[PDB]
Amino acid sequence: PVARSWVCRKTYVTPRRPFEKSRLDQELKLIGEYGLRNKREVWRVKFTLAKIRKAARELLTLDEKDPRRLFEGNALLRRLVRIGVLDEGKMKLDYILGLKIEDFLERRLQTQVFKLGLAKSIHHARVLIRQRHIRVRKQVVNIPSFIVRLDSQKHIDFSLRSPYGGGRPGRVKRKNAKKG
Amino acid sequence: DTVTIRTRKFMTNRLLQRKQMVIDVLHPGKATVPKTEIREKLAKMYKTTPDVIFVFGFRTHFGGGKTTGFGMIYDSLDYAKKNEPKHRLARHGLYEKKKTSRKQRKERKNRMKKVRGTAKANVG
Amino acid sequence: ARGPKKHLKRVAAPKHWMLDKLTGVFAPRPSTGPHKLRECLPLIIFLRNRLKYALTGDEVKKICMQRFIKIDGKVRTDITYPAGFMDVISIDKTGENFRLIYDTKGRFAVHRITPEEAKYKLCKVRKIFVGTKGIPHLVTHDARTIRYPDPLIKVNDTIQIDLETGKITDFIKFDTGNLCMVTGGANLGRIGVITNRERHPGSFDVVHVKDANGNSFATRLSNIFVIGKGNKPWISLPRGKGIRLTIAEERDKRLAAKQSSG
RNA sequence: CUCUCGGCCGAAGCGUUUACUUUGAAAAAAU
RNA sequence: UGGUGACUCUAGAUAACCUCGGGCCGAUCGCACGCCGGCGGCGACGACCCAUUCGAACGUCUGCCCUAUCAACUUUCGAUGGUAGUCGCCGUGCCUACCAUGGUGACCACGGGUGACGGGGAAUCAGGGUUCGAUUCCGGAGAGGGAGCCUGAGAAACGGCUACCACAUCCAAGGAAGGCAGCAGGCGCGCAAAUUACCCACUCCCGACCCGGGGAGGUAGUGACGAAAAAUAACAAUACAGGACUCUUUCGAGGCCCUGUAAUUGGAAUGAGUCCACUUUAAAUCCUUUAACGAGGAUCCAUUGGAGGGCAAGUCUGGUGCCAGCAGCCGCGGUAAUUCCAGCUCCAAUAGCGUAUAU
RNA sequence: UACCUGGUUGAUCCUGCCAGUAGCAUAUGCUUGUCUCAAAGAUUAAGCCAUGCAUGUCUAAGUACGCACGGCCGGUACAGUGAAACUGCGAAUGGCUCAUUAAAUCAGUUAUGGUUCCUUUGGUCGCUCGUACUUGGAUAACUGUGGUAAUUCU
Repeated sequence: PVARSWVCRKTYVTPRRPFEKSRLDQELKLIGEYGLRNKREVWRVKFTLAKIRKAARELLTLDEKDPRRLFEGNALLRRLVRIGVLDEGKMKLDYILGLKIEDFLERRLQTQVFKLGLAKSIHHARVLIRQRHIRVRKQVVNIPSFIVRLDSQKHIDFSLRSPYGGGRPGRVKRKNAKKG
Repeated sequence: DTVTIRTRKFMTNRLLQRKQMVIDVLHPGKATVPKTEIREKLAKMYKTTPDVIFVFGFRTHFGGGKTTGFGMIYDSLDYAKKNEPKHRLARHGLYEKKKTSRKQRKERKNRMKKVRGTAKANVG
Repeated sequence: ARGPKKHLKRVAAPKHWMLDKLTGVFAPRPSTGPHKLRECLPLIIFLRNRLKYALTGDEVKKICMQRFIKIDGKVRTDITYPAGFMDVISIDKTGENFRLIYDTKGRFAVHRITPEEAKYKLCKVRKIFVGTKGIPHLVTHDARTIRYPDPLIKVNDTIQIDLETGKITDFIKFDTGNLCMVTGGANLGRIGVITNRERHPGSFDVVHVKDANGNSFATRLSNIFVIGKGNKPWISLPRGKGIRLTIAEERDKRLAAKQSSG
């Protein structure tokens, strides 16, 4: 016996059919639209939405005045409004099933650097975040797979230790100045 | 210069004769500040001497904005020599550990276990 | 096992202690005493895990050996000492007084007392017998056997014991209409007036209890404990008054308090 | 559903009994 | 008297007994010392009994995989019950004596097998289900196999003893000493599994105990079991090829976009790494934090499988020519082989990806 | 995500298996830069085990005539620190393993009005009508003499 915790999920599910052009083409468009690394990063969001929809399936089977549906459903409807997926006018549990994969990947940090005009490419943004140039209010975030909350969006900036924000230059601009 | 200390969870044990608290550090440019520099910052915040304030358990976040640690301020050094774990007295030179390893004496313990009453002191 | 077990795993701990998984293997194994280990806080969990007066399991040693902790007015030094329900924990250097009243959710709370109220307690009787030349004897839940009680005092009644002398002062009898707190099972920690006691010979008796907002429920008999005479409690009462909230109104209570706390 | 005691109701007799259904308590923590 | 749903309960009374291998009824220590020649306050060890706590132990009801090529089983040596006892801590064929002739069984007894320790649980799933659970929590069991004990409150204890059986150690030959299914580590076995490391600082336990000890446990090492995050490039200007929006009968033009080939240019940003110091910690290491150094393509160079179909992706080139081989299946291979052996290309997953096997 | 696809024929529609497909575990082959957790001699051999360690313990408060120290002040029975040894306690928890075991174990559920219980918490402890201003003998530790090749032997 030790003092360790052995719990861990798996965060993706490999699909049933390995090779079909309708699926390989439809995953690879989303990789190219959103700068993802491999197919696992598509198979991850698709797996989290496979759980959000499956939990909302069993709530729709219950009685409409069942208190378990009223409490647990109003939490799930709350947790999607805060990450900017559903909306205030559409906060009913029927609409959770009307969600798509790229509804979620609009809220990855890799895409929200690009949509805000900080990066000049969707690929240039995955650079910057891993290059530690991006901060969320005070915190250098080093992961593109970072679901920006709806209040956590309107201030995302250039990480004051960076050459872009606070302006101490890196290795390259120092060595070029060591010649002239 | 631009290093700043605040204390979040302040508490006064009368039953350990100390002032138990949690330390915020703002070191935005530098490395993690050493223990002795934070004691000089702290002992003049709370008007004691740095002789008696003991800090430990510091941890810097991802990005170097802050470091959070623990700190306790005794009322007298005689109490601090009583109510402190004895590795944090060695960190101020107030304690010395003997230099025998565990395999040293546990060999010796089983050797002297074989001897009757007189010569158990002879085995070393 | 060939004898009594002296160890307790943190996984096998009772949940109301609120130990966590990751800070070690073993739990602090309450000593034999006036309470059951499924029922008690040891002093160490109360002292460092609740009050945060100590950090490790050795700074608790450096408080108990310095004799600052009185439990029902008696200086106790054991750290694995089972302090149970309706039990006055007092510390004189700080000048603080604590009683282990179960909170709403079934856990021992940090309940501060007037030092006047710190001089007594309440105790449910457990059995009443006559031993050795006609001397009547009580047994409380603390195993305080008190000889020569009032003859009116019967089993399942609650007595106010002065802690100094160790002698009874007055009592409430188990009757429909008195105030009670559940001390076991699903409804643990909840507080309400007794409505009814249905009886079952050869088996367990169910008491139907009704809260201060009409929320009626039931227990067994042996999990109930009388508090007061009717609606008035003879002791002080924690800030959650003993009324269990449903989760939606518990959530809704937080969501307005976070708005007012701006 | 019934005749008495106690403050018309409560307590008491049982209504031929069970299954079923619904409720309530009891059901270790970890998962 | 007092209690139970219910006593042959508790309490009372009387007569007696009370084991010498005996039952309590104190010949014990520490500290503050102060009061009417004389008294006392805190404690610490005690202790018959009673309750309490920790339990333990015997029971109650219901629930277990496969098997009929196991259909009757138990009773002469207790099988089912009765009475009296012995023994037990207590209830009882637990055991003895004497009686009775029972007890279980297709509603599957009994016997046999299990690659069976049982649960909490795990994998897989539409719903139903199927399969696993040696393994950190709970209960059980055993310390080579049996058996028998001493001590104690608690043991049929094995880091206690005594034997036997089987192994095996030292020796002067007389004797003596064992038990890793504890942590390490070794041999053997195998398809299949790690360091003779450091520490009691945490978590807790034990002891006369704030102070000692703990291979419990923690900390490092080995670690592609498995799980989480996540680099191997980004941008700009030209060389064109493009190709969309615009003007233009077309031609052509565009400053409006996008894509590629650039061993083309261009400085910008970096971690991997080397390494002060701080932090970490029992002391370290790792991570985090920060100096200094550290990026232009044969380097800081991504590999595993495949390209007939199923099944995504060549009718390319060269060799071999029922050979060598491929191929889970169908099939390919006998001079243009889309299937072998190689080169080029491209496609699937990607720090992973093939194969065998159980499911 | 409530799913199929190839294969008997000259060709078709079936029965149907075989093979493909996804997971999950164990082994394995090749490859491997970073970082966070983390399984790990179960399967077969409940086979055999070099060496080391894993169980000990003192408060003010059971017993101190070891100068083993220093130390009053020296006639104060005994100042102190205190090894050893007697005593008391613990060693029956923990750790490991899964061989035996098929109404056995175990789980839920009940009982002890049918038992035992160190410890802790509480009660009780001039309730017995019959040298005490303190009893007796001994053994360790210590000193000394020894045995055996051999040990925690004596």
